[PDB]
Amino acid sequence: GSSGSSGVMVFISSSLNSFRSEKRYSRSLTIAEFKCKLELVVGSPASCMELELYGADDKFYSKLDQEDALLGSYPVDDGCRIHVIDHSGSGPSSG
Repeated sequence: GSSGSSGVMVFISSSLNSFRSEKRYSRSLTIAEFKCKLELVVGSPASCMELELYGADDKFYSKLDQEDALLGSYPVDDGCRIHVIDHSGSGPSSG
């Protein structure tokens, strides 16, 4: 245990995965860092994969390009959807 335990529930997705996943991340997690996480979610490189902030009825809003930004400054919230765009691809190689 340690001081610090809170974040925002977002629905992470990926063209690789059929349905969306249920993960959590602090609003202080820099976009750059945030991806570092997805790296384990999509299993792909965060330096390749892209993030997307979709509204409710899957309605893209903005892109999480800003790496020096903190997860929150954007029009997101615990319940939004984070569609991870697998830029890596993968298929024959690796797998």
